[PDB]
Amino acid sequence: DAEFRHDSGYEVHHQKLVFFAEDVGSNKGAIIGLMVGGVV
Amino acid sequence: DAEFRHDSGYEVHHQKLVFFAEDVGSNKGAIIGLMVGGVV
Amino acid sequence: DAEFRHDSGYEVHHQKLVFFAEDVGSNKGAIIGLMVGGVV
Amino acid sequence: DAEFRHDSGYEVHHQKLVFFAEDVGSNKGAIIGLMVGGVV
Amino acid sequence: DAEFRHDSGYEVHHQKLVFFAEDVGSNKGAIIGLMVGGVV
Amino acid sequence: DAEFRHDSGYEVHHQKLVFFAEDVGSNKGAIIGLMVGGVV
Amino acid sequence: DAEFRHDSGYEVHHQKLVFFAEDVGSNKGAIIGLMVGGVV
Amino acid sequence: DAEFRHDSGYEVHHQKLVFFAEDVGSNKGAIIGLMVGGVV
Amino acid sequence: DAEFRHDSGYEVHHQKLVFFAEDVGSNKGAIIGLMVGGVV
Amino acid sequence: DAEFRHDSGYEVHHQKLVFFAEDVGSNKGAIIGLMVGGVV
Repeated sequence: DAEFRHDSGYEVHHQKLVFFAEDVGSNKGAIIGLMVGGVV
Repeated sequence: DAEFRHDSGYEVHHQKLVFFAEDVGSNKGAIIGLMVGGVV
Repeated sequence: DAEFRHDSGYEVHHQKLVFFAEDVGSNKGAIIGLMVGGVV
Repeated sequence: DAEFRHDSGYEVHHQKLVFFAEDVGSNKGAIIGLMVGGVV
Repeated sequence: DAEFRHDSGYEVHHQKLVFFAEDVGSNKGAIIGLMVGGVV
Repeated sequence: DAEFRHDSGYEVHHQKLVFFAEDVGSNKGAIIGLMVGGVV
Repeated sequence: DAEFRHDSGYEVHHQKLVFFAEDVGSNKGAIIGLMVGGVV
Repeated sequence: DAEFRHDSGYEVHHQKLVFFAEDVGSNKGAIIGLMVGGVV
Repeated sequence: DAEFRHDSGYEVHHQKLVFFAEDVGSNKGAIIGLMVGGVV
Repeated sequence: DAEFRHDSGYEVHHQKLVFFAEDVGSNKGAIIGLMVGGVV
């Protein structure tokens, strides 16, 4: 007469989570404040 | 007469989550504040 | 006379979620504040 | 005389969700504040 | 005399949801504030 | 018998030019790619 | 018999130019790629 | 009989140029790639 | 009979140029790649 | 009969140039790659 209970508040089996973040907030391109040329 | 209960508030089986973020807030292109040329 | 109960408030089986975000808020193209040329 | 109950408030089987966001709020094209040329 | 009950408030089987957003709020084309040329 | 010539190809006297660009291509308001809620 | 010539190809006197660019290509407001909530 | 010539190809007198660029390409507001909450 | 010539290819007198660039390409606001919370 | 010539290819008198760049490419605000919380 075994109860054979399984009682888990959270059960996770076989779960894969991948989180990928690439290039958040990054300057691969040039940023120039000012360019001044040829000023007389 | 086994009860054979399974009682889990959350059960997850075989779940894959992929979160990908690419290039959030990023400057691959050029940003220029000002360009001034040829000023006499 | 086994009860054979399954009692899970949330059951998930075989669920795949993919979230992809690409290029949120990103400057691949050029942004220029001002361009001034040829001013006499 | 088994009850054989299945009692899950939410049951999900075999669900795939894909969320894709591309180019939200992004400047692939040029933005120029002003261009002034040839001013005498 | 098994009851054989299935009692799930929400049951989902085999559901695929795809949400795609492309180019929300994005400037692939040029935006220019002003262009002034040839002013004497 | 002074000639008293003034010969200037371009003459500018007392000229003020103001160019103002405000908020070109800018997101003061929120942009959201997708909002998904309450999905079972 | 003085010639008293003035001969300048470009003459500028008293010229003020102000160029102002504000908030070109800028995110003061929030941009969100996706928001997902409450997904079972 | 003095010639008294003035011969300058470009003459500039009393010229003030102000160029101001503010907040080009800048994120004062929040940018989020994805927000996921409450996923079971 | 003095010639009294002035012959300067470029003459500049009394010229003030101010170039100001503020906050080009800058993140005063938060940028987050992903936020995931409450995932079971 | 003095010639009294002044012959300067570029003449600059009394010129002040101020160039100011502030906060080009700078993170005063927080940037986070990912935040994950509460994952079971």
